[PDB]
Order: sequence, then C-alpha cells, then structure tokens
Amino acid sequence: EVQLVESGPVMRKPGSSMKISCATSGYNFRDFSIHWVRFNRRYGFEWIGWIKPMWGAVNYARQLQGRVSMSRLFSQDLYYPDRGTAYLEFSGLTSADTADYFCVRRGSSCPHCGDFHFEHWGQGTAVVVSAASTKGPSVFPLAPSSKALGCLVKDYFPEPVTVSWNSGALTSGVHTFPAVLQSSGLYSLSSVVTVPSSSLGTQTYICNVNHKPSNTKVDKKVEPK
Amino acid sequence: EIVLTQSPATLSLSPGERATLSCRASQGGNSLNWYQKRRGQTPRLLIYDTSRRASDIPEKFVGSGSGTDFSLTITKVGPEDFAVYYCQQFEFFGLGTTLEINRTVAAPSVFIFPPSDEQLKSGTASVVCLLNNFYPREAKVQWKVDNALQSGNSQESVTEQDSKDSTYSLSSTLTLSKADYEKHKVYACEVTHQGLSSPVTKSFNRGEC
Amino acid sequence: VWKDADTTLFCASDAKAHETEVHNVWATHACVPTDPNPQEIHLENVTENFNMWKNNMVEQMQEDVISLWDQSLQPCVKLTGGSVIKQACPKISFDPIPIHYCTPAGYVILKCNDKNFNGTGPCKNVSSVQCTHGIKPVVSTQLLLNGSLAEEEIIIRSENLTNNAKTIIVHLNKSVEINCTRPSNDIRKAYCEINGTKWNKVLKQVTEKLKEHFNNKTIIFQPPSGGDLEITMHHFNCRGEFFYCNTTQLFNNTCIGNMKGCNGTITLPCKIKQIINMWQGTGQAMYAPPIDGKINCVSNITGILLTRDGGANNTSNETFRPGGGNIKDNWRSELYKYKVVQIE
Ligand SMILES: *[C@@H]1O[C@H](CO)[C@@H](O)[C@H](O)[C@H]1NC(C)=O
Ligand SMILES: *[C@@H]1O[C@H](CO)[C@@H](O)[C@H](O)[C@H]1NC(C)=O
Ligand SMILES: *[C@@H]1O[C@H](CO)[C@@H](O)[C@H](O)[C@H]1NC(C)=O
Ligand SMILES: *[C@@H]1O[C@H](CO)[C@@H](O)[C@H](O)[C@H]1NC(C)=O
Ligand SMILES: *[C@@H]1O[C@H](CO)[C@@H](O)[C@H](O)[C@H]1NC(C)=O
Ligand SMILES: *[C@@H]1O[C@H](CO)[C@@H](O)[C@H](O)[C@H]1NC(C)=O
Ligand SMILES: *[C@@H]1O[C@H](CO)[C@@H](O)[C@H](O)[C@H]1NC(C)=O
Ligand SMILES: *[C@@H]1O[C@H](CO)[C@@H](O)[C@H](O)[C@H]1NC(C)=O
Ligand SMILES: *[C@@H]1O[C@H](CO)[C@@H](O)[C@H](O)[C@H]1NC(C)=O
Ligand SMILES: *[C@@H]1O[C@H](CO)[C@@H](O)[C@H](O)[C@H]1NC(C)=O
Repeated sequence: EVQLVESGPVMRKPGSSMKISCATSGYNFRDFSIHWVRFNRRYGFEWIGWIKPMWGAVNYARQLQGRVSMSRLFSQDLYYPDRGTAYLEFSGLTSADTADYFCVRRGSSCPHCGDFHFEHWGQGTAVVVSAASTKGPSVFPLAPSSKALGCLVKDYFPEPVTVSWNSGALTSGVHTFPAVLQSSGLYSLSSVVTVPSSSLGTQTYICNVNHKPSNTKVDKKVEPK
Repeated sequence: EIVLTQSPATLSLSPGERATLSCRASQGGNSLNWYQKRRGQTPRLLIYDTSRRASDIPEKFVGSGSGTDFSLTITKVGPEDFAVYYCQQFEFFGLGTTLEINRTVAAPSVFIFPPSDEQLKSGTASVVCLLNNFYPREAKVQWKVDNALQSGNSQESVTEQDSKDSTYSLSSTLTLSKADYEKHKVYACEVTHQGLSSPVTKSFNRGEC
Repeated sequence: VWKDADTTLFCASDAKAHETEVHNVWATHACVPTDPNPQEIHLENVTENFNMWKNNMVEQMQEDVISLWDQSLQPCVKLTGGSVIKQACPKISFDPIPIHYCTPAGYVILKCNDKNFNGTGPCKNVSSVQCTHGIKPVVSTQLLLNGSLAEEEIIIRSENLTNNAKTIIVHLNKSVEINCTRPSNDIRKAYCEINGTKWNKVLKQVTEKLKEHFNNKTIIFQPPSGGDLEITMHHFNCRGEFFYCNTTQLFNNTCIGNMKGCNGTITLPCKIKQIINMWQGTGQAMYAPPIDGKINCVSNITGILLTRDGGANNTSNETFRPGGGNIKDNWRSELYKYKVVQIE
C-alpha cells in the first residue's frame, strides 16, 4: 500500500521557522504531485501548495507568498529506490500558524479527475507556536463531597497530557476533558470519575497524569476532605 | 475564488437514519470530494469527483449532486460513522459537518468541587463544576459568588461522545486569585437548561466540609 | 462510420542515409521515407470531439524521443539510483528534423481545421489524413521552439483553467527569433539576443488574450517560485550542448505598453552545463566540456509554457510564471489537432 509518514511534533517560538519532512513508500515518487495541507483547528482546511518531484516545480498559495518553500529528495538506497521524502519550510511563524500539518497525494485511479483528490493522508504533524516554554503540570485534587472525584491538570505546556486511573484498572465512568488554553499561554484540563459513595472509605483512587515533553509523572491520591 | 457552504453544521442521527447535506458552492461546473475524519485521527477520502467511491469503501456511502448543490448519503449509520465530514473543490475547501448519536434524555446532573488547600498556597483558586450528559448542547452555566453572578472569568470544556451510552459531559472552571476567594463565602453554580424544569444550583461555603 | 481508437503508429521523415547527424541516424532505422503525395479528404456535414490532453499519439512520440536520446546522447557518467554507469561520450552532430506520425491500415488520423480551436471543444471543419504534418522533436522548458503557429489569433490551451495544477500553453500567432550564441573567446558563458520591441509587443497581446479567460482582471508575470535549473530557466539543447538561460528580462511586465522607453535588443544571461538533470527522469548526467568555436542556435519562439500561481486571490490579479517541465506537453503543442480513429 501507499504510505505517507511525517516528522515528529513541533513547537516553535513566534518569529521562528520549521522544516517538516514527509517520507513516502508503496509507489513511484516521480509520477505524483505532493500537496501540503494543514488541518486548521477550528478553521477547517487551508491549502498550502504542491510540488511535482520531477523538477521540484512548485506552486505556493498567494496568501502564503514569501513564507513557504518546498523541496524533495529521492531514495539513497540502490535496493529500495523509487521512494523519497518531501519537505516543507515555514518561516516567520505567528499565531495563526498553529495547526496540524499533513502531506497528501492524489489517489491513483482515474485520468480526468483533477489534481486535488487526496486519497492518501500522512499521520500528520502537530505544530504549536507561542512564547510559552515547556513546563510540567501540578496536580491538585477535586475531592469528593461528603454529602464523584477527580483531578485538574493545570499550567502545563505543551500538549498533550494522558489520563488514567489506578494504572489503568478503572476505565469505566472516567471522563478526561479536552485541554483548554488559558490566557497565560499555558494549558489546563479536568479529569473526573464517578464511583459508588460506599467505596469512598474502602477503595483507593489514584490518577496517573502523564506529560512526555517535560518528562513528568505524578502519583496523586484523591480523598474526601 | 470559490465559496463552499456546508449548512447545516450538525444533526442528530438515530442509528439507522439517513444523512443529507448541502454543498451549495458559489460557482458550479466542477466536481466535489468527501472526507470522513474522526477527530484525533487522519481524514479519510470517501467520494471523489461528485459521485464515486474510493478504494476499500463500504457501499453505504453514497454521493451525488449537480450544478452548484451536492449531496452525500449514508445507509444504516454504523458505530464508527459518527465523525466530521468535509467537501472540497480544488484548492478551495469546506468547513465541515458533525454527526451525533441520539437519545439521550434531557436532564443534566451537577457536581461541585472547591479548590484544594495545596492550590491556595500558590496564590490561585480553581472552582470546577461538573456536568454529565445534558443534550441539547445549549447550556447556560451561571456562576454565583455570594449571589453575585460571575461572567468573563470562567471557561468551558464540552464534547466527549461515549459509544457505550451516547452520553456527554461538561466542565466550567472558575479562576480567582487567592485574595478574591477568601474575600467571599458562598460559591454556587447555576445550570439553566431546557431539559430542566427549574435551574439547578449546587453550592458550597468557603472553609466548610 | 468510425470509432475513436488507439493503435501503434509508424514514423515517417526525410532523413538521409549519409547524414552523421543524430536524428537522421535514428530516423533512418526507425522511420519510412515521406510519402511524395499526401492526400486530405474534407469531411462535410461531420462534427467530432477532440481532446489533446487524452491523446495516445502524444505518449508514442514521447516514447520515441526518449529512444532517440538514449541511443545517441550518452553521458560520460550517469547514476542508476545508487550506483554509477560509466559509458562513452564523444561529441555529436545535433539538429532535430521533422518527423511525421502515420496510421496503419484500417485506421485514419482525423484533423481539426477550425482556426480558433483551443484543443478540447468540438470542431466544425474536420478532414481525414494518413500522416501528421512535419514535427521537430525539440525538447525545452518555458519556451516552445521551432514549432507551429496559431491559425488566426493567439490561442490559450489548458485542460482546466480553474485548475492551477494544469500547465498553460500559449500558442503564438506570430513568432520571434531567439539568437543564442557562445562566442569563441568562461567557455561556459553564453547569451541569447532577442528583439525586445517585437517580444513585448507579442507579450502585450498575450496578456490581453489571457484577460478574457479570467474575468477581465490585471495580469502580471513573475519569476518561477522554485525547482531545478532546468525548469527555473529556459533549458534546451543546441549542437549537442545543454543551454540554460535566465528569462527574468523576458517577463519585464513593467515594460509592456503603458513607461514607454523599453525598446531595443535584450540579451539573456546563459550558461552551458555539463552536469544536468535528465528529463528522462533517470537522474543526473555528466557530459564532456563544450566544443571549440562559435556555437550558435538561432531558434523561433512559437509558444510559452505558464503555470498560474493560485491560492486565495482576494486581490484582482492572477500571477503567471513560466515553466513546463512536462515534455509530453511539448508534443501536445503540435499534436493537438490530430485524433486516431478506427474505421468501422
Ligand atoms: C474542469 O475541472 C473539473 C474538476 O473540478 C473536471 O472534472 C473537468 O473535467 C474540467 N474541465 C475540462 C473541460 O476538462
Ligand atoms: C475551448 O472551447 C470549448 C468549446 O467552446 C470550451 O468548452 C472550453 O472551455 C475552451 N477552452 C479554453 C481553454 O478556452
Ligand atoms: C476547411 O478546411 C480548410 C483546410 O483544411 C480550412 O482552411 C478551413 O478553415 C475549413 N473551413 C471552414 C469553414 O472552417
Ligand atoms: C523559423 O521560423 C520561420 C518563420 O518565421 C520559418 O520559416 C523557419 O522554418 C523556422 N525554423 C525552423 C522551424 O526550424
Ligand atoms: C495575433 O493575434 C492577435 C489576437 O490574439 C491579433 O490581434 C494580432 O493581429 C495577430 N497577429 C498577426 C500578425 O496577425
Ligand atoms: C546571431 O547573433 C550572432 C552574434 O551573437 C551573430 O553573429 C549572427 O549573425 C546572428 N544571427 C542572426 C540570424 O541574427
Ligand atoms: C525588431 O523588430 C522590428 C519589427 O517588429 C524591427 O523594425 C526592428 O528593427 C527590430 N529591432 C532590431 C534592434 O533589430
Ligand atoms: C535570473 O536573474 C534575476 C535577475 O537578474 C535573478 O534575480 C535570478 O535569481 C536569476 N535566476 C537564476 C540565477 O536562476
Ligand atoms: C524593465 O523595463 C525597464 C524600462 O526599460 C528597464 O529599466 C528595466 O531594467 C527592465 N527590467 C528588467 C530588464 O529586469
Ligand atoms: C530551430 O531550427 C533551426 C533551423 O531551422 C536550428 O538551427 C535550431 O537549432 C533549432 N532550435 C533548436 C533549439 O534546436
């Protein structure tokens, strides 16, 4: 099958630049144009441009002139040729350039169909741009009332944070909300779990907040009062 | 350039119903594409060139249309067919449409959580209010600090559709400084919703159990 | 009664057996001599649909010109993906000759005789012939050389104009010479003289003819956004040497008509390279140093290859940049009015 694989997650200060690759396989690199699409979070899609790897011919979106450049590179191996990576360079990053960036290719099927029928999408590359810096979260308890219980994950950067209870022993009734971007530039979310009111004095509940960018792991025990 | 309208945005589809959207493009004479995107995962093409299925796609996905308007159609909606759907014309793209599971009742339940003492030692207080379910999504969560209605100092966290029971959940967090928190006593959450005969209020007094 | 079909065509030319020249030698073994009495039968009351973008005639000519270039033009060194192929590289005689394409028995080529034919629509005046007209296999980028002119007015050719990924072919009804020269004394440094007064006069008309297809808005040219030198520059071959010319001056949109003082002769900075990227799609090829003496290739510019720079054009202007890249599109420039049909 035809696969498109992109480079890892990227965070950049505003004013910086980024170079995203996109490895290809399962087809002949020369015969197909590669387009770059960013899944604009709550803006839909904005098409960036294409590159025909024959001569590296490019066509950049008018609303991105002078900030984007594309290039290609063919396979080095003699035993595995016809593959190759495509590249995206983005300069002068600001706020609106925070999105999920994809490399696409038109599915090989028909002739008349125009060069915009993306059947193949890469796994994508999440790109965040702010003045904030990598920070590990604190873990405060949302203690159960004496009359549910949870943990709120506050002041961390960047995404993501994964949430599991008792090392993954209690999964039902667990509700880990999406992160919210505070005015401070740092993220926050909330994670709760409904449990019997009788097992609040016999059962121990623990929330395993994980944050890989900061290499942080906290073991928090939520209790009444 | 070309305008692409995907009205309306969302609708409730009972498992087995049929979908029908409208891609009333600005300038016709062209074709249209369709993508299924379960958020958190990559978009999957379904229909290309106005009306044609792509590789390895179940024949429940039906596309058609002509001129300016276009239509997609799903026969017997599956458990993994609930997601987002987008249409495209060349370099110009659409906005998207969301699918949702139906029924579901009408009533929200409300827990309240005071800020921990550990957090007060940092100088900030977070009052978190917890709602489960609650369809329709039209919420009116009002904060009240000593019967002073609060606004512009709280933020919300909503959708997380569970395939097991088709339920919702919602968080509205109130953020205050250590000073302002200790300045007042009663903290309430006013959840005014259509499926509520009367607005439900959960509260607590600062310093008590 | 006939049917649109595809078959193996055969080539015909006037190649000479005594010629040491590359194209003659290929055409000697690959072609038959030109028929001395070509006949054309005008079909009355008959319309027909053509499509130069789906034409198997194009893919055959492409397959031949590859063969021609693989048989004669052999680089000293050449990559085969991960390894090198070290062959023989003697200097050759190179000057492309007209090559007719012809149909076997049972088949006939249909020709579009409509003057303002753009390539995709239906025709009113259709005739039947056995062979195409004389077509030189001139490979090049940005500009089309030694080809055919438009019957009446400048004709814009494209598979889909609203599609930016579709290359545009400008068919000129009036050609302009481009005098390329490498003087005999830095031996890599050449130049191309072009009559400036006549170029921007033609390019004035090109601009105006293009404004019809884009809602009467302003039209501005820009240098290529990127790519290999072969596509960012006017790449071509004369006398076996690979030329690369900078065409920034050729699209001086400032000097188009207007402010009025831009006449005279314009010369383009050109260089002769020995390390090129093969249009074969086979990689990089190293050739021997140039030959002694004055190398001169006086060509005719008959067409331009543009790609519309397209995004979210909120502003009232379309940006066009030169560059073909697809050498199959060079053939469509000549084969646009021909179609192979099967008889009954
Ligand atoms: C114009 O583009 C559409 C795609 O939107 C394509 O289906 C159509 O064939 C193109 N028109 C022509 C005349 O080829
Ligand atoms: C060519 O003419 C046909 C028929 O009139 C028309 O449909 C098509 O749009 C034209 N193409 C161009 C590039 O003008
Ligand atoms: C008929 O064909 C001739 C020659 O092939 C051509 O010059 C002429 O324009 C055509 N007649 C009409 C009325 O189109
Ligand atoms: C160059 O153009 C002239 C007409 O301007 C023509 O007579 C001549 O044959 C052309 N040279 C070619 C096609 O090699
Ligand atoms: C070339 O065509 C244009 C229109 O496209 C016309 O104005 C001009 O007179 C033509 N040139 C000649 C020499 O006939
Ligand atoms: C082309 O230009 C060269 C000088 O660069 C000159 O010697 C030659 O006579 C010119 N040929 C024509 C046909 O103008
Ligand atoms: C350019 O061509 C024009 C004809 O269009 C001619 O009158 C003029 O003399 C030429 N210029 C030069 C410098 O030869
Ligand atoms: C061509 O020349 C222009 C201006 O002289 C220059 O900006 C451009 O970089 C050149 N293109 C090359 C060297 O490929
Ligand atoms: C464009 O034309 C003007 C007017 O003659 C000239 O000054 C300028 O150098 C030209 N631009 C080029 C050749 O890049
Ligand atoms: C164009 O044709 C002339 C002869 O008519 C020839 O000398 C010249 O080399 C040709 N141009 C190219 C690029 O081969």
